[PDB]
Amino acid sequence: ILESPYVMMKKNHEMLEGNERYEGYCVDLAAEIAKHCGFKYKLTIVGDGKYGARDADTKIWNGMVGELVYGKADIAIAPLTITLVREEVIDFSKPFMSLGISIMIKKPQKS
Amino acid sequence: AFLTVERMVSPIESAEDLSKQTEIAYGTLDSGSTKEFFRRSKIAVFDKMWTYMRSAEPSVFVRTTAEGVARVRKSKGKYAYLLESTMNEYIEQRKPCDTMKVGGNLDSKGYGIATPKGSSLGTPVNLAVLKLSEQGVLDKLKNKWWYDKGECGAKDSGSKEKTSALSLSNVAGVFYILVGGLGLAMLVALIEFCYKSRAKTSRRGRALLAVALNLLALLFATTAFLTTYWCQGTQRVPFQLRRFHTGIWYSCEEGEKCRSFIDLAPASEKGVLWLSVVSEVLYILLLVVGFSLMCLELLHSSDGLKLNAFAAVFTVLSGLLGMVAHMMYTQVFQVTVSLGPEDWRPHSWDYGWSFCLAWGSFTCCMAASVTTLNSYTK
Amino acid sequence: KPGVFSFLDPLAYEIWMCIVFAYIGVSVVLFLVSIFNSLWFSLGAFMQQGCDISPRSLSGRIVGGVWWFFTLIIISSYTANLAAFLTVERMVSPIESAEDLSKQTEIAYGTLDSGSTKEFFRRSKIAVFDKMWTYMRSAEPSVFVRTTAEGVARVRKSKGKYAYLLESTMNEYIEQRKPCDTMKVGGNLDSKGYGIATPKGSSLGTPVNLAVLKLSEQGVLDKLKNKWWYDKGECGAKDSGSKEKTSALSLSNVAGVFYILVGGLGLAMLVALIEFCYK
Amino acid sequence: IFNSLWFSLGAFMQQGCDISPRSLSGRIVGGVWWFFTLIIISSYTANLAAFLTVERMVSPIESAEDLSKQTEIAYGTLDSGSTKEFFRRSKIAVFDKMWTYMRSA
Amino acid sequence: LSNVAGVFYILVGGLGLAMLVALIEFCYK
Ligand SMILES: C[C@H]1CC[C@]2(OC1)O[C@H]1[C@H](O)[C@@H]3[C@H]4CC[C@@H]5C[C@H](O[C@H]6O[C@@H](CO)[C@H](O[C@H]7O[C@@H](CO)[C@H](O)[C@@H](O[C@H]8OC[C@H](O)[C@@H](O)[C@@H]8O)[C@@H]7O[C@H]7O[C@@H](CO)[C@H](O)[C@@H](O[C@H]8O[C@@H](CO)[C@H](O)[C@@H](O)[C@@H]8O)[C@@H]7O)[C@@H](O)[C@@H]6O)[C@@H](O)C[C@@]5(C)[C@@H]4CC[C@@]3(C)[C@@H]1[C@@H]2C
Ligand SMILES: O=c1[nH]c2cc(C(F)(F)F)c(N3CCOCC3)cc2n(CP(=O)(O)O)c1=O
Ligand SMILES: O=c1[nH]c2cc(C(F)(F)F)c(N3CCOCC3)cc2n(CP(=O)(O)O)c1=O
Ligand SMILES: O=c1[nH]c2cc(C(F)(F)F)c(N3CCOCC3)cc2n(CP(=O)(O)O)c1=O
Repeated sequence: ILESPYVMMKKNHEMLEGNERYEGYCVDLAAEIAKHCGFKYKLTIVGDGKYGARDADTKIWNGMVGELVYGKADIAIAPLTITLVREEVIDFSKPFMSLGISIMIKKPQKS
Repeated sequence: AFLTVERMVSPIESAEDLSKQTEIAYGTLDSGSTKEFFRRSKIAVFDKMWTYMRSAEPSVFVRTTAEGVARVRKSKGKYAYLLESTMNEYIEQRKPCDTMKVGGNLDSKGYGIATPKGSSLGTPVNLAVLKLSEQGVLDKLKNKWWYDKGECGAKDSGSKEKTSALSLSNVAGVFYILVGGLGLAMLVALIEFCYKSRAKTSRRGRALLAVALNLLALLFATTAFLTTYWCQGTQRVPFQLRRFHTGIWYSCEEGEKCRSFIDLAPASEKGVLWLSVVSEVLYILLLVVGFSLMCLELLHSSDGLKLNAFAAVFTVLSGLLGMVAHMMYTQVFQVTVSLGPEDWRPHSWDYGWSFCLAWGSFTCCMAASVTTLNSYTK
Repeated sequence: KPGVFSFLDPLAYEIWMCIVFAYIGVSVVLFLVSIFNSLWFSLGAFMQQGCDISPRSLSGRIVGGVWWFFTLIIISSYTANLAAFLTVERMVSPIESAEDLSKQTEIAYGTLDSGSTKEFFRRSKIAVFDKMWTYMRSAEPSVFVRTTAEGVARVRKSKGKYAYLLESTMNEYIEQRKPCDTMKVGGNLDSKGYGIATPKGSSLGTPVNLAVLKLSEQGVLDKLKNKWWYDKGECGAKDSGSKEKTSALSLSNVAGVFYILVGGLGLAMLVALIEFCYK
Repeated sequence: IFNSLWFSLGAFMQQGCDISPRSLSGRIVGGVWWFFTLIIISSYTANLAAFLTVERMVSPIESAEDLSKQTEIAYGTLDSGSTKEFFRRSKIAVFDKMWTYMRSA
Repeated sequence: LSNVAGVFYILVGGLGLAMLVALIEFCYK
């Protein structure tokens, strides 16, 4: 999914092609897995813009998980939060980035 | 009392402060796992925060994340926002950089590489995560994509001085009256070098000016006797907008309209207002006593200074009762704002325009006095 | 420990210079009334001690009034700021990040003499962590302690000028244990995770892995973290954070004015003896 | 020695004295001790202001939640009885923390 | 301002009491 600073567009993405058009934190990670596991890769943006939630009515995964479960996608290198119900259908690796809910407030003003 | 309470206030760090305070609001996105987290959490701090946010009117829940960015920025620190810490790093790097991340994480969540279940790639990719995290190349890219991409500093976050002392800029508004009093005095010294150098019209022409300043002192007395509007009384509700333009006695409201609304509550304040009318009338009457004795000087210009010495008594006793009367009304007008003036309170609370004028009536009563005792020296 | 420069706290160092700069700009004006004499008559208008030259009703009365009005403002403001320091008393920590330890050298810092943490700085390629390891391999005497409790006591005995690097969850717990004279500052230097391990290929491995994502989802782990770090913690933080109700003035604060007291006297004794030779 | 003993009281705190050693070394001697004494007294004001405020800042405790909040004033029950048993049994976190304190007291 | 206002009545009241003193001492002379 196009998220800063994980997957971003180039200023000259029209001057680039394919995987070159994309940039960010997860984009450099995609090079390192290819350096580790030896494969060519295709960075694809998710169509619906969803992270891969589950429906409650159809119980159909949308998003990246629906691209992973239904054979549309080969792998995901993306800010995907590891939950219980997501591991029920696919397999995460170990987490590369621990995080949590944080408090954004204003900075103390210089007046 | 200022500098202590200013230093007594601690910035909030933990979310337990948000369960403790209520002045700074706080919210999450209107849909997502983060809002779901407080909805689900059983910890009493997180439950109380969710109890607040479900009772938060107006709604702290924003629709986009950038809406939560701007709503913190526009509310000026009295609205907080809860978001993902790695994104909270990056937005703090993005300019204007007027927000910041405080405290630790509220929970533990992890981004991890996902494969379809049963794929052959899943195991060496999982080993690749434990390789790159071991070598810190992820942290090197975290330094890249948050701090080599960060607009506001990489280490400049630690450049904000923590609890330092009183600023020089606190003492800069008195510098312009310091230097400005010096340059105004240099005009006085150079002209008095020419007043020593260029040299019945002395005692008479200054005494007629003392009569002339009392004539202006009479007119600004009558000017604030009916103020055009004492305050722009604003109750601009985004109901609808309200613009009271209330005089000193008649409370006009404004399409054009005017009413009296004289003599509000309370009764002890009424006896102050009945005493306020006394100091208004004794101000103007002792002017007229001061006019009549100076018209005897006009007959002396056609006793003398002995009655002008008696005339200087009542003109000072005029203006001092005006200094009573100027303090009778505005203290009461401060008292009426403490009542919450029944439907006509100002939010542009600002004295208007004849009260600055009847100020100058008093100094015309006293500038008449300083020159009529100058003629008393002879 | 306060002292000389610490007396000058309630008025800032730029304000100490600008109060003396605008001081001498006033005294040149009163020389035109009667530069050489009015330098002390500006000290007559410094705070108190009403001076003898009175520029009666000319412009020097205005110059003699405004600076006199200016200085009575400050000594009120200096007293009000001093009362703020003498009542609030927020003892701030000196350092937060480990980049400060790459920046300062007065407070030492170390790890255990053997372990992955010492190995981490030995391996790290980040220049801050590399400089810290460059310091610690050059640290004489050795900052590396042999047990973790030795690293606890060496911080406690060195009185703040020795820091120590350890695991943050243990750093929570030792800060809870009395005397509680140590504390944890800053965030983590890296990301490490404790995780439940099974032998490879065991049948239990998958639902146990699902059990971790269940309990972390429900915060029962955090409830036990509240249990085993804060219901087991001896020094309750906000219960211990609100404990200071102390009292009367020190003497090192006044002692910084003694050196400008005696130093102004001995400098004046040079002036009197040479003016006995200028006569 | 004979006169300036009171002119040192002229430079004691206030009351600007009549002998003025105009611009010689006595102007420096008359200035520094005068500068010295205004220090003591401004700090004496701020110390006393730090006294009476904090004296009035301290509220007497009224609830037992204060005893779960403070630790300077100790608190206990009888060594045997239903009252001690009450804190031993109570599930409210304020009363539980008080019992946690008193078993660790 | 009400805190200061209690000192205004002893301000102005000290002035009007003094004006009685000055006029009678003009007759004591
Ligand atoms: C408009 C839409 C709306 C929604 C929708 O309607 C219209 O409904 C959706 C519906 O949901 C459809 C999906 C249903 C689920 C389907 C799953 C299917 O993959 C399945 O079968 C394998 C691929 O065919 C997968 O795994 C393969 O790829 C790797 C995954 O990591 C495996 O590792 C590899 O196994 C090994 O293969 C040999 C080598 O060792 C290695 O290459 C590899 O390690 C497998 O590749 C093949 O492996 C062979 C041996 O296993 C078999 O060919 C078969 O594996 C087993 O497959 C079993 C399936 O019954 C079979 O019984 C068994 O005998 C087979 O051995 C598999 O092909 C396996 O993970 C998975 O289960 C996928 O390709 C298509 C799929 C997503 C479908 C795509 C289209 C949809 C989404 C439909 C469509 C969107
Ligand atoms: O797996 C998930 N990964 C996510 C990753 C990110 C980002 F930070 F951009 F990487 C975000 N954003 C932060 C704020 O909301 C807008 C975008 C949301 C994510 N959500 C949605 P949740 O349900 O609210 O957690 C997921 O589900
Ligand atoms: O898997 C490991 N788990 C560990 C867990 C802990 C503890 F915190 F006690 F749980 C500690 N300590 C840190 C505090 O002082 C006492 C020992 C060391 C650990 N080590 C050794 P490393 O090689 O230095 O990392 C491991 O290897
Ligand atoms: O029924 C009971 N009635 C009680 C009545 C009283 C008194 F106040 F004297 F009336 C007291 N005291 C108060 C303190 O202890 C000494 C005497 C104890 C009582 N107890 C004992 P408990 O188990 O500590 O409650 C009971 O059981």
